[PDB]
Amino acid sequence: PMTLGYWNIRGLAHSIRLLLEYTDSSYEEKKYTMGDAPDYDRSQWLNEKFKLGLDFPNLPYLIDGTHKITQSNAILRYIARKHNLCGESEKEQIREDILENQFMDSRMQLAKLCYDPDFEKLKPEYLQALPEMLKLYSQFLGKQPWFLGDKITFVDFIAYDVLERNQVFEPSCLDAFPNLKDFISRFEGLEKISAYMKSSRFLPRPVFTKMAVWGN
Amino acid sequence: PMTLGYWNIRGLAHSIRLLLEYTDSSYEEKKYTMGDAPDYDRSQWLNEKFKLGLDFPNLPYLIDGTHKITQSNAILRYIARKHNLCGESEKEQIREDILENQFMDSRMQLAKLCYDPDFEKLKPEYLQALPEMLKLYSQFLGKQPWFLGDKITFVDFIAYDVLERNQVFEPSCLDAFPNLKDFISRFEGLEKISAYMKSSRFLPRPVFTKMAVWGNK
Ligand SMILES: N[C@@H](CCC(=O)N[C@@H](CS[C@]1(SCCCCCCO)CC=C([N+](=O)[O-])c2nonc21)C(=O)NCC(=O)O)C(=O)O
Ligand SMILES: N[C@@H](CCC(=O)N[C@@H](CS)C(=O)NCC(=O)O)C(=O)O
Repeated sequence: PMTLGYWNIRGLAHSIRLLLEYTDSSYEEKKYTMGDAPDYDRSQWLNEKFKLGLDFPNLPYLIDGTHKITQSNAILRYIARKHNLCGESEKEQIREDILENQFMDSRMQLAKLCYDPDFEKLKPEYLQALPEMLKLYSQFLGKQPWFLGDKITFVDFIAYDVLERNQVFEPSCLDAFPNLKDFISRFEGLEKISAYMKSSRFLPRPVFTKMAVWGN
Repeated sequence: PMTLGYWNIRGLAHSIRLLLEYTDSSYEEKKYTMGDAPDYDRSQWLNEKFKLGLDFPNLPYLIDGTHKITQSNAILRYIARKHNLCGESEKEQIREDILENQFMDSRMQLAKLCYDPDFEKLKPEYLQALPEMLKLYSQFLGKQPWFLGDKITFVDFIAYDVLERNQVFEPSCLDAFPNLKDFISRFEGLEKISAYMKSSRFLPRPVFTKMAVWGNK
C-alpha cells in the first residue's frame, strides 16, 4: 500500500486522510512524534527526511509506488485524479483553483493566530473578520450540495476541514450560515466518512503541533 | 481586453504579467497605489473592492469577460489552459502541483523576512538556509530546459519570479547552480519576454509594498 507521512496530529493531513478513506484507498500511515517544549525536538522526522526519495522533503508526504509526493494540495490532487474527483468543465476548474487557494489562505490565518504568543491579544481581531470570511464561502456554495456543484470533488474535503476546525474554534460560527452547517452534516453523513469517524483510525485531535498556543 | 488588477508593484503579479505577455493576451491594467507609512491608506482599493463582482475580492484579480478570477495560482492556471501551457502526463501534473505549492512556500518565506521589522537580524538565517533551498530546485530541474521537461508551462513563470527575486536579494545566490542561472537566461531570452522586458510596461521594482523593510522601493 501507499504511505502517508505526517505528524501524529490532524494538521494538513485531515482532508487527505478523509479523501483516502472516501476513495477506499489502501494506505498505511507513518506517524511522527515531535518533542516537547522547550526544544520541540523534531529528530524522529529528521533522521529520515532526506532518505525517502522526496524531491522537496516535507510533511505531509505520500509514497505510492514510484510516485513520491509532498505539498498537501498536490497529494490531494493526486488521489483526486485517481478517482475522478476534480472539476471536469472549464468553469468548474476555475472554481476549483480559486477555492483551493482561498481555503489555504483561510487555513493559514487560523494557524498564524494559534501559533502566535499573542494569541489572546489577536484572537478578537480574527473573530471580527470570521463572519465576513464565512459569509463569502456561504454565498459561493449557495444552493449547491457541493462547492463545485452537483459533484463532490476534492475541494469539498479541504472545505470540510477548514470549516469544521473553525467550528471547533468558535462553536457558533456557522449558525448564521445554514448552507455551511448543512455542508458539515452532509459531508459527515457520507457512508464511508461516518464509518471512518466511527473508527479507531480517526484523528480530529490535536488540530496543531505541540508548538501551538491553541489546540496542541 | 482583460483587466488585471493589482498594486503598482512586482508582487504576486509578476508571473501573471509575464504569462499574459508570452501568450499575446490582450490585457489592460488597473494599478492601485498604497499610501505612505505609517498608515498605508488603502482606500483606492478598498472603495472598489466589493464592486467588481468577485466571489472573494482580493489582489491580484483578473476580469475576462464573464470570468472573474482571484488568487494568483487560479489566474495563472486560467491563462495557461487557454494556450495548452499545462502539464499533460500524470507525472507532469504531479510535478506541476508540487512546484506551484513549493514555490509559493519559498515566496512567502522571503516575504515573511522582508516585511519583518527585525529584518536585519533575521536576514543571515535566511541566507544560511538559501543554498539548501536553491539546491533542491536545481536538483529538480536537472538537465531539463523547463521544470516539466521539454516545454514551458505556467510553473516556469512562477519559478522565474521566485528564483530571480532571490538573485535581486542576494546577487551571488545562483552562482553554485549553473542550471538555475541558465534557466533564468533561457526564460529572459524568450522573444516575447525580452521585448516585454525592454518595454515600458515592464515593472521589476518595487518587489513588495510600502509596508516592507526590504524592497519597497
Ligand atoms: N495569496 C493570494 C492573495 C494574495 C494577497 O494576500 N493579496 C494581497 C496582495 S499581496 C502582496 S503585497 C502586501 C499586501 C498588502 C495588504 C495585505 C495583503 O493581505 C504581494 C506580494 C507578495 N509577494 O510577492 O511575496 C506579498 N507578501 O505579502 N503581501 C504581499 C492583497 O493586497 N489583498 C487584497 C486585500 O486584502 O483586500 C493570491 O495568491 O493571490
Ligand atoms: N505548505 C506545505 C508545507 C507543510 C509544512 O510546513 N509542513 C510541516 C508540517 S504542517 C512540517 O513539519 N514540515 C516538515 C519540515 O519542515 O521539515 C503543505 O501544504 O503541505
